[PDB]
Amino acid sequence: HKSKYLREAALEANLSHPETTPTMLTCPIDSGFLKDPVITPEGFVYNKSSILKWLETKKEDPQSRKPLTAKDLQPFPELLIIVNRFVETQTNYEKLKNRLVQNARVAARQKEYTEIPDIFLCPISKTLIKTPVITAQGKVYDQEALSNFLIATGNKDETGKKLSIDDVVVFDELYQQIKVYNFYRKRE
Amino acid sequence: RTIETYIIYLKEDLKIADTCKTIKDGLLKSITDKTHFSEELATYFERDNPNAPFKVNTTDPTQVAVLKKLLNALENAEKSFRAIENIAVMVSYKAVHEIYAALQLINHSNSDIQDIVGPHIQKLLPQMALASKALGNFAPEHPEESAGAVLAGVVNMLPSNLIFELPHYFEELQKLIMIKKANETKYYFEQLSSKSGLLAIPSYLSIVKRLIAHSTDAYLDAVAKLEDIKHNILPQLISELEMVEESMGLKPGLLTDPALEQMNKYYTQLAEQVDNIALGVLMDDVFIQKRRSNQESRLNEARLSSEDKSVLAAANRFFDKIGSYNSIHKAWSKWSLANISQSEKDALIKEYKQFQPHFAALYPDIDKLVVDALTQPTGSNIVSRLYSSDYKQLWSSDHFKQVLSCKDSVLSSIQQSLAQSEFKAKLIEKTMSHSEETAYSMNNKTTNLTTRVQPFEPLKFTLEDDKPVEYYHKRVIAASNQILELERAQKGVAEFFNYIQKKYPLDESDKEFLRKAYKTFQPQLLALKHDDINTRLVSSLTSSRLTDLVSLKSGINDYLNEKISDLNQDKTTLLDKEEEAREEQYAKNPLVAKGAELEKQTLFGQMSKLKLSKSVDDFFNKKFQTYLKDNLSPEVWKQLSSNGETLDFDKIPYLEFHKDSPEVAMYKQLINSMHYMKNGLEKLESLNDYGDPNNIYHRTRFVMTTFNALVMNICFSKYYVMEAGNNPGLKAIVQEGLDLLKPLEGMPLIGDYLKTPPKQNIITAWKKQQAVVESDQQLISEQLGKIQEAIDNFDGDLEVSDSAREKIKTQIGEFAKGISGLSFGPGSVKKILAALTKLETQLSNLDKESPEVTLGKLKDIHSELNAQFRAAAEYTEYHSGQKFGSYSNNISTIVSNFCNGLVSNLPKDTSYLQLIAESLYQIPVKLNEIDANVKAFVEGLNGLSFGPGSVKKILSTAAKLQMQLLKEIQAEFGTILMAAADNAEFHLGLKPGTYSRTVSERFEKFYSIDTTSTQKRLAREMERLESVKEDTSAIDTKKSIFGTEHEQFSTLYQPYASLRHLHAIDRVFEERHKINKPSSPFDKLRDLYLDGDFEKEENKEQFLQLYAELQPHLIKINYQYDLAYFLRELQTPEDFKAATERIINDESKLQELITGLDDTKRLKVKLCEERIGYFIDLLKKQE
Amino acid sequence: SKEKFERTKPHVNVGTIGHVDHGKTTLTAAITTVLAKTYGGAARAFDQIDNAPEEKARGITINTSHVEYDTPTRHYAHVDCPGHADYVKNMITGAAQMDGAILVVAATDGPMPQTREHILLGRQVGVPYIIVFLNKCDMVDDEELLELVEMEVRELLSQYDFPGDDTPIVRGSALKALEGDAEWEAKILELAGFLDSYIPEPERAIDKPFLLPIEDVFSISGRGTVVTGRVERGIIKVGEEVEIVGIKETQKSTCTGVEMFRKLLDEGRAGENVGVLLRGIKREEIERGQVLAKPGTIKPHTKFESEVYILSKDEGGRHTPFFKGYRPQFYFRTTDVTGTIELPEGVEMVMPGDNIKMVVTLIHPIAMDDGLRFAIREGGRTVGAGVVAKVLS
RNA sequence: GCCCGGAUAGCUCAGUCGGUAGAGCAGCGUGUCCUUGGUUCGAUUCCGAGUCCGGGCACCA
Ligand SMILES: Nc1nc2c(ncn2[C@@H]2O[C@H](COP(=O)(O)OP(=O)(O)OP(=O)(O)O)[C@@H](O)[C@H]2O)c(=O)[nH]1
Ligand SMILES: [Mg+2]
Repeated sequence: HKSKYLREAALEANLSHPETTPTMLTCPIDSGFLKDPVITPEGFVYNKSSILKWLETKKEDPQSRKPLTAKDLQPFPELLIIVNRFVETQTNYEKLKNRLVQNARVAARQKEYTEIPDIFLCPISKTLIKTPVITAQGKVYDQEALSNFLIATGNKDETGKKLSIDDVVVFDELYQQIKVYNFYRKRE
Repeated sequence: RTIETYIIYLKEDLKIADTCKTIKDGLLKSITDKTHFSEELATYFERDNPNAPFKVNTTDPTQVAVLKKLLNALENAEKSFRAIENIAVMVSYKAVHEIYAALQLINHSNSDIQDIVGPHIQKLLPQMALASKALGNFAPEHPEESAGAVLAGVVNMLPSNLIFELPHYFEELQKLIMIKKANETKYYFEQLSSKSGLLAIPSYLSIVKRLIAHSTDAYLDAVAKLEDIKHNILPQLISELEMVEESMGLKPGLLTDPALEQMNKYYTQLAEQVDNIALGVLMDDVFIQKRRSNQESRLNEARLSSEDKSVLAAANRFFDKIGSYNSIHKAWSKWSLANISQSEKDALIKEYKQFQPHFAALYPDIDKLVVDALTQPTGSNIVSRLYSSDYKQLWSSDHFKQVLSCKDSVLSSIQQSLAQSEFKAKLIEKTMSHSEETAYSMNNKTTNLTTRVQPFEPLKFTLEDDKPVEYYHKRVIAASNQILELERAQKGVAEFFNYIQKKYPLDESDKEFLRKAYKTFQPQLLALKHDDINTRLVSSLTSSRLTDLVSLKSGINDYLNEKISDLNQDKTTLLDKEEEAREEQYAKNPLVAKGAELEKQTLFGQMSKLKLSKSVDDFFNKKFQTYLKDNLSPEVWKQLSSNGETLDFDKIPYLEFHKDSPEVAMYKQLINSMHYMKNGLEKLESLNDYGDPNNIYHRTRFVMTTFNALVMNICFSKYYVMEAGNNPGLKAIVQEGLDLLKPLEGMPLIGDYLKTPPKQNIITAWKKQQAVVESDQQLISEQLGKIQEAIDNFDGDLEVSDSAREKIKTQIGEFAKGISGLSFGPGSVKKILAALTKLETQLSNLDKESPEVTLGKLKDIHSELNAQFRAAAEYTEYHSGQKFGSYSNNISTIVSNFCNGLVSNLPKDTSYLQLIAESLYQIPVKLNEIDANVKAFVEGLNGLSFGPGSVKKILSTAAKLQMQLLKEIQAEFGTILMAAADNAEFHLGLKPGTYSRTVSERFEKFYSIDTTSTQKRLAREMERLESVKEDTSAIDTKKSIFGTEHEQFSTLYQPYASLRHLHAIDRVFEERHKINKPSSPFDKLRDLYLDGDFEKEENKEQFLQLYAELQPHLIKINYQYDLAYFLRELQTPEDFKAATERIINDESKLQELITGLDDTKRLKVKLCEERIGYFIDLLKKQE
Repeated sequence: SKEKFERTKPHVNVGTIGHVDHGKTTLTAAITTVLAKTYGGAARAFDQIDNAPEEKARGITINTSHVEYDTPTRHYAHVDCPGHADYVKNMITGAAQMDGAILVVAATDGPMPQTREHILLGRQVGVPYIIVFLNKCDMVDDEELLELVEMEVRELLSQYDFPGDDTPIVRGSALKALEGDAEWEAKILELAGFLDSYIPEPERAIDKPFLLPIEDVFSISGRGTVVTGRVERGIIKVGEEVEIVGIKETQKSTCTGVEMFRKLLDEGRAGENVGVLLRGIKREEIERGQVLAKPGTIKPHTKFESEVYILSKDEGGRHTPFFKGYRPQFYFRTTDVTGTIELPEGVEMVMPGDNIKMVVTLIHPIAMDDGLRFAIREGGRTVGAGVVAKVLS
């Protein structure tokens, strides 16, 4: 079950947006990233620094509730090897996020634009973005302009990738940047 | 002649120039103290030369500007008054009203400036009022224009809690550390919660109650209460104290360092006690963070208010648009702002809505003019608006000219407000620096780390579509505070890496600086994925490689730069949205006049809104006169009330006071004082009520004279009220009236306002007054000046600071004042001048001898000079006809104080009652707190006489009590108290029994057969009636004023007086002494007037002697027959003739006085008969 | 000029006073046009009154304008005065030629600062009767407001010794009357009737030595110089000798012609607004304020003792006291002179609202007599009102 | 009558952010600046009025 746990954690992280950190990847006891995880005979993710406090009150499994001791609950770094890549992917994802916002901030203060800035233009709508939504790979569309497009061509897009509404969530920072741009243009 | 009298009155009695100089010097020394005020405020008052006026720029704070204006007004007033003394009416008027203009500036200032200025400026308010009243005598006579109190002798009554209260409170709570902890808490609550008058921090009661409750007391609840005290209450109190000292302008830590030490001791002892019963540092980590966060919030508000330019731009646009109308355009508009086009009105309204507060504060009437002109519909007629006469006067004027004349003042006010905000920001910056220094010093001069601090999360941006102004303001301030945090973090990392580079180009020695630098930016280093680096640094810095952390320096720097850039962008965006919301909110609200609302708040509007006149009238009509009817005997009440239940209100301002008994005259004076007090309060309230919506209120300097006159009348009447209140039977109601006027002590421009008598020879007094008019003394003044210059010229090894120079100069001035009133005998002046010369030689040679020889020589000089001055003072007392031992003691005290100063600055029945209470308390305690009970007993029974006879009885009873250490001693004490009570009651017009039963009840309450006591008191009353029957004061005074020849002398003196108004006419004048020899002072004065040869000094001395004889009686008829001012005006023989005629024309009033004495005896005998009737009735009923 | 001005009816000097822009000029035009509709008349237009380029540009009256009309039993010379606060002096000069005043008070405004100021100043220069005209009554339909204005004006008149409870008040509209609305022409006719009845014909002094205060001087081309004004007393005939007395040294001249509203007069009588031709005098040798007098009957004076009431701040007077050496401006009938003030013994400062017996010495000698009222103005406001108690020198 | 501008030592003048009048000549200046008020903490200075002086308009019994 040790391999199945990481297998399904990997699929859950992959299907979900990388900015949505899974609640199981982080240790439920301390709500922190995997840095010192432990294992159970069936196989669950915890933290040693948290398991030592948990076992004092209840000498059993936090989730399966089976009677378990501290001797068996040994550090399990096999769950770390995935986490790092995930987080670096997250970091790499974030490595775009800030930039995708930073230039936007500058774009929010430019005056007398010849055309709507590209970061403010939806590629699948060719119009100003009303509410921005960000793909798992790092592209931004409009919420309605993506929903109607997906239902028109059957949850497919661009190169026929399996992308749906539930897997792509609103981009809040870009949304506030759009609000700033609209407020500044409305000043005229 | 009158101008000379005014000049002398200014120079000698009021001493206005000296008062102005003293006030200016004290104010300037206090505000440049550098130990009570900060250096930022002090540097504004540095002058190249002390003869130049302070310059008020547009770049100095509002409070610095008002202080400069006040100091300049004081200097110019002193200059004008000194110029008057160097030689008039116009110059004095101008100086007085310049002082009044400064007073009006104080009136329109805030609480901080008012409390800074009040103690110094309160010293010349009575002087200003008396100067104004003297000036008013140069105007045409206006009877009934004032009709106020007659100011008889007011010239005679010419006159750190914040930093100590909190330390005292926390010391008291340190003292509060089964049943023992059940009354101490209540005692502390009563002692402290009752304290007020300094709660400028508008929460203090909540803090004191919370600390009392929490100090009254598993361990989790106690720890939670301790942390709540350390984090929520105490930091809030410290922050409020810091705001107090920032608005005040004091030095950083003036009144927050002692308080901080006190509460640190308090919290440490609390923590120790809690630990003993079953962390506590008061500056652990988060107290510091909360203090710094409040400081940064205040700093950012100050910086935002300083960097705002919208109000100044709006004012500039408004005045530019108003100034764009030339003569033709203004003529077309008919010089009214209401006749301009509607679009122009809209633009002007948009501009004026942004700077209305400044304009209305400076010009409350032009503000109303502008608002009405811009906003009133043109269809409406002026007549339907019901304008007042002066509002119509302001309305008919050139509106453009009136509005444009306010431009410089309004712009200066706006720029000065911006400068005030910037100055407050600098003050807060120094406050944070000093707070950091104190926090560093208080712990160990060492800092500690912890690997558990929450990371630094930059605030998320959210742009609400439409929210009130305060919402965006809060977001802006949060962004600015976060900017400041990041700025400190970047400064810390810069210093950290600079020290790393300069200390080792991780097992080090000076890890404290690295710890203090890293604690500034630990959250930012933790924000990145650097938890391992942080946890490796903390342990290695608190217990112990540094060559690798230098790598992640550029990353941290660029992260800080990016985040501060983002926060700056976001602050600008939210500021723009704030501007939009402010514009929208301005558009929604209509334009409404604000002048009256600001005028209602200045200083006198606040006092007027209290409506103290209504309460005073309520007490005067409902509680005062009913008590007078209840307690006064009907015989004396018939004099005050013709109807029997209400005072004779048709004649309340009594003016005779010489046809009545002393008790009746005192009651009439008390009624007059209450009436004047009520009238003055009501006039002050009417003149400062701004509740007419159809009227304009012009801000001027010429209303302060009326306000000061009213305040002076009120305070003089209150003075007489407390003077009449020191009677045993009248303490209660007088204290009630005092409690009514309680909210008048504390106001800066009123304050106490007042103080809250030798007998020398008549010729000596006249000569002294003549010398005062015409102004060894020059010799001693030159000697003291030589001493002062010798001290100042001391440039030896013993360096003398300028502060010591000022101290010795002030001591020299005090010594000159003390010795200016002495007469020295033959050769005494030689001895004193030789001693002073030896003293100045020693002072010039202070460094030429050892300190022991110097101190011995100066002590010998002090002894010799003090002995010589005692001899001179005794000689002066003998030659001036005074009483021995009075002036000499004061002269010796002055000399001793002066010598102590120079050596320092060069490197009663109340006691009988107290002992009675002490003995009565010690009687049972020695045969079985005390001080407080004795003090309360003494205070409640203050004002008893005890006579000369009962003193021996009290002493004998105390001796018997001491010998015996049952109720006989108690009975004797009670009957002595009762006899004193009867004496006090008969002195007043009180009904028998009242105060006596009151004091008996008090005595028996403090304590924890009657037939003999009642009989003894009855005998006391019978002998009192006999003694009253034996009185002949009226006959004695009649004989003293004129003997048994007044009628005969009048009959044979009228023809001589008629003949006075030819060669042989003087012949009978020679023979008149052979038939009309005087035998009484009044007849002697008549003969002296008949002589008419006042050129000679012999009959001048004779008149002085006669007036000395007649003064004790003339003073009762009129107050002007004193021995100081009446003699001062006797300079020329014509003045002597005028005074003789004036005294002569009062014979009817002496007759009225003697008849009043007879009526006094007539009333007294009736009082005794009523009293003895009451006691015989009580004695017969009790059986 | 051309006509001869036959004397048939009693002649009354009236004028319009009141606050700025309250309708005095419109009232004068309306009176002229209504009396021309109902009687002979002249029917002057508005632009013929305020005709000066300065007045046309500013829109206000600047100098007094003189018109005439005729009721059935009287002949009126009417002085329209400026109402602006800056031209009060001009008003004063006009107010010196009034045997009666129409105090024009706008119903839409009520009495204003210049209403009170004009009442006081007309009292000081000798206006003995006032008839209030509630103007702009077409713009106010309320009746309570009209009564409020009436009582306020009545109390204002009584404040300055005018019989406020007896003063007639006419509720009209000069703009509508000038337009031609008969209902308001009836009100104008009522005002004319009040002028005829309420104001008595004054008892003129046709026997006293000749006296004429000068209000204006003209340079008639080809003829000479002309001095206009109301003859205070006496009769001035062509060919008689006169002297100019006042600011400068007294001059001598002859009268070579008298006119009255551009009509030749054989002789000017007391109380009549006439114009006199003077032989051989330049226009720069005569100013407003001087006096035409019979030779050797008037001696100008510089120092006089007077009883002066100083106005309070609420009456448009000073708000601060003045001291010795105060130099205000003193306004007598057509004269204004700077003077210095000496206070009585023991007095150093005079408060507003005070009554003083002061000695005033003028910088130029002027023709004045005992019991002559005067005003005291300084800094654009009226600061006091006094009467010459006696003439020192 | 309505504007505009000047008045500072015996003479010619500089003094403008409102902080106690100075450069020359004349023989080391109580010259508060033409005078009077106002505003202002404070006036040669800003506002008003008045006295002289000038140069622009006005009207014409
Ligand atoms: N509605 C109305 N308007 C009037 C009336 N009388 C005068 N006016 C208007 O008020 C304005 C005032 O103009 P004038 O009559 O010349 O005022 P004035 O009394 O001469 O005042 P000054 O010119 O300053 O001397 C004029 O433009 C008229 O149009 C009136 O009775 N009713
Ligand atoms: Mg007009």
